[PDB]
Amino acid sequence: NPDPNANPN
Amino acid sequence: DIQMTQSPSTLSASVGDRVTITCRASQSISSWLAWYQQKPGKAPKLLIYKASSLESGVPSRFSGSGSGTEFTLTISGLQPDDFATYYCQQYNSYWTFGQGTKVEIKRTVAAPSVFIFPPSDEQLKSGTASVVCLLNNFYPREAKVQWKVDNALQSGNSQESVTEQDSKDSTYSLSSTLTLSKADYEKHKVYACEVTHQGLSSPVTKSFNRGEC
Amino acid sequence: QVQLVESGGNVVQPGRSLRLSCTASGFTFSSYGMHWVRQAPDKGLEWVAIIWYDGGNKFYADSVKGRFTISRDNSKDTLYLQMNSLRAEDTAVYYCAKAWYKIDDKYSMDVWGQGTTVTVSSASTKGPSVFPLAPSSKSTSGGTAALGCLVKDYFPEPVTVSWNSGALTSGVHTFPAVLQSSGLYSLSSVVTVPSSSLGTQTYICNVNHKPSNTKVDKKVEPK
Repeated sequence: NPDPNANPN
Repeated sequence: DIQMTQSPSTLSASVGDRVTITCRASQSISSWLAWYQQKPGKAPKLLIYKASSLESGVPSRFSGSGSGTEFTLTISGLQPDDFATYYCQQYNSYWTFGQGTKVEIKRTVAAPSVFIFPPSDEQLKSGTASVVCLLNNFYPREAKVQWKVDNALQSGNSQESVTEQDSKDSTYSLSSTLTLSKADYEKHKVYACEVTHQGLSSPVTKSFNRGEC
Repeated sequence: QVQLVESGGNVVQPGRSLRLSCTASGFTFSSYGMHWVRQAPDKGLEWVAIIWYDGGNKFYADSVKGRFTISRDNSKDTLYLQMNSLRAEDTAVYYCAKAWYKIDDKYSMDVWGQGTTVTVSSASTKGPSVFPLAPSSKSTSGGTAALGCLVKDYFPEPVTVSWNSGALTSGVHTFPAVLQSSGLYSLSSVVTVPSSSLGTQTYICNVNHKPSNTKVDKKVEPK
């Protein structure tokens, strides 16, 4: 769903 | 995908110089570019993020610049700790790295010392023959090695290996190993390795005759 | 300080599976996403997968889709990479990297682990054959003589080579191993010694191959 380069933390 | 391409592949510089590594992107990545440093056997280390921001604990001699498709990593006043390989990485779409740029120690041109070793008698009993050509202590690294058996050029039966830069004299060494069966080795006489290098005014041929001590 | 320790790298045959691990310490593991990145001379640095802090969202490189499965157990501070139906091109050093927290729109990775080595091959474990590289008129120059040993047909990496149990270091060049079409590795180690001492000095090459428990000493004499 989210952008792969978005915040994963 | 987005492909990264660095330039040059290998850079020669001395302590105190200002070096420049260029990274180029296949499409516009805005400023989403990171720079990493890696030393042989060790993990990568983050140097620059978002094109120009310096990671904490990184010396001020590292500066980053660029935007869109072309980027540059500059190291002013090169220090001994900086001789390593530098990668660029885009993080605009997934994560893809460049091929890497190795910063090596620059020195005077040094022609290789070419030596050749016939196969031992112990190996021949195993039905195999390995002939070793040795290029010792040369600079720069680029060197061409060809094998000739009875003056016939060989193909697809040799392998090469090169050392890293020496810590004392900053030279390279290279070994070329020609592998033949015992049957093929005994039906030929002249085995030679022809070496082309910048430090040699002309190609050098080191040869031996089979059976001569 | 952030600490990432990889584990699980081993020799695996093509078509088989292998699970890597990455135990972390020095930070709150459950608070960060994690990446897997592999390195090999044929591929350079290649990103593999990323997983969110909670283990939900995962992404993969195209070439590993359908074969690799990334997961995490936050109650153990461990990251996993399940690799299935491995291929020859999966041979590399595999790093786990912590996602960074430079607050912006796009994110990447800051701290990497030390890596773990995966070798995909069907070769059987084999100790090396050591052959002398004798000095002669074709290995000598003004006052110098080159000699060495040929360490051929072993698997897997690595092999350690010394001369006279480490007392001889000057002029020694041990080359990186090359992989032969047989699937076995091979390397040579040479040393430059004075010509005047050729008759009296003893030069012994020491080869150690722990995977096969092989220890060989070979005296290198002129022919």
